[PDB]
Amino acid sequence: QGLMQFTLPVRLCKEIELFHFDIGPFENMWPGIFVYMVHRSCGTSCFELEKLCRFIMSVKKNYRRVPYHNWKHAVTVAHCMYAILQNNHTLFTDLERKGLLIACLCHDLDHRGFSNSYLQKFDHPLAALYSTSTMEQHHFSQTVSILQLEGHNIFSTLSSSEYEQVLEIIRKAIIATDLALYFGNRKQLEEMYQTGSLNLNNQSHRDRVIGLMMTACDLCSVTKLWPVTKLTANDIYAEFWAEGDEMKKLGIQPIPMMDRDKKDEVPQGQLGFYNAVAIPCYTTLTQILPPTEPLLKACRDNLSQWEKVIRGEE
Ligand SMILES: Cc1ncc(C)n2nc(CCc3nc(N4CC[C@H](C(F)F)C4)nn3C)nc12
Ligand SMILES: [Mg+2]
Ligand SMILES: [Zn+2]
Repeated sequence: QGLMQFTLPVRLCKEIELFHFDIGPFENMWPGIFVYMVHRSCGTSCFELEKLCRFIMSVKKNYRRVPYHNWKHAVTVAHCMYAILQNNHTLFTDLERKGLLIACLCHDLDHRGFSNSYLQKFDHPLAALYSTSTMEQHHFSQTVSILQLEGHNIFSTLSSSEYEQVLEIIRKAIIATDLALYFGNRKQLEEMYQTGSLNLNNQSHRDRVIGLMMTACDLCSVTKLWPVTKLTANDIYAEFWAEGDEMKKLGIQPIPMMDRDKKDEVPQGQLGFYNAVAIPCYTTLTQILPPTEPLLKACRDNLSQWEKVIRGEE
C-alpha cells in the first residue's frame, strides 16, 4: 500500500504545478489528478488510499449534471488551492493542507444551478433551514454526510480535537465561497494589510486569509488561458440564464446578469466583474501571499482579452 505513488503523464506532471493548468476533458482522470495533488501537498500518509478513493467517488456522485457548478468545477477549484499551497509551502499547518483541498472538492456539493437569491424567491425548503449562505451551508452539511458514510472517514486517524479543527476549517472555507461575504472579507483584509495589523498567528486573521484563498480558487476560471476562460464563461451564463428564465416563470424580472435577452452585453458584464470582483480579489491575495502573483497577472490578461472583444478585435 504505502510505496504506491500516483504519477501523471509528463505534460500533466509539469503543467499541474502551474496556476493556469486545465484538468482536461477526460472525467475519469480527475480523481487521479486530485489524489496526485493530495499526495504532493500533504504526503501519502495524510489519508488511507481506499478511504479517500471511496470519499472522492461519493463526492463526485453528489455533484449534479449542471453546466457550471459540477464535478469538473470542484476539481478545478481544488487544483487552484493546490497551486497556492505548493507556492506557499511553509505558511500553512498540516491540518490546513488536509482540510482545504477537501473543502475545495466539496465546496459546491449537490449544487442545483441556482443562486441563494432564487432559492429565497422560490421559497425552497433549504431557504427556511438556512437564511444566509443558503447553498453554502447545504454544501458543508452534504460534506459531513459523506464523511459519516461507512468507510468514508478520511480523518479517522485525527484526534477528537484535530478532527474538530479540520471540520471547522472546512466549514469556514466552504461558507467563504458565498460571494456576498467576499466584499467585506477583502475590505477588512485590505485595511489590516495596510495599517500593518495583519497577523497570521491571529486565528481570526488566518480565517480571513483562507476565505480570500477560497474566493480566489472559486473564481480561477478568469486566471486560465483565454480559450478556457472564454468557454467557461459560456457555462457560467448557461446557468445564470436558466435562473433568469425561472425568475420570469415566478413573474419577476431577473437582474441583467441572468437575462438571456442581454446576451450582447456579456463582454461589458465581464469587465464589471473583473473590475468589481476578480482584480481586487487577486490583488489583495498577491499583497498577502506574494507568490500567487501569476493569478493576478493571468486575471489582468483576461480582462484585457474582454476589452479586445468589446473593440471588435476578437
Ligand atoms: C467569469 C465569472 N466567474 C465567476 C462568477 C461568479 N462570474 N459571474 C459572472 C457574471 C458577470 C456579469 N455579467 C453581467 N451581465 C452580462 C450581461 C448583462 C448586461 F446587459 F447588463 C450583465 N453582469 N455581471 C456582473 N462572470 C463570472
Ligand atoms: Mg458555490
Ligand atoms: Zn464554486
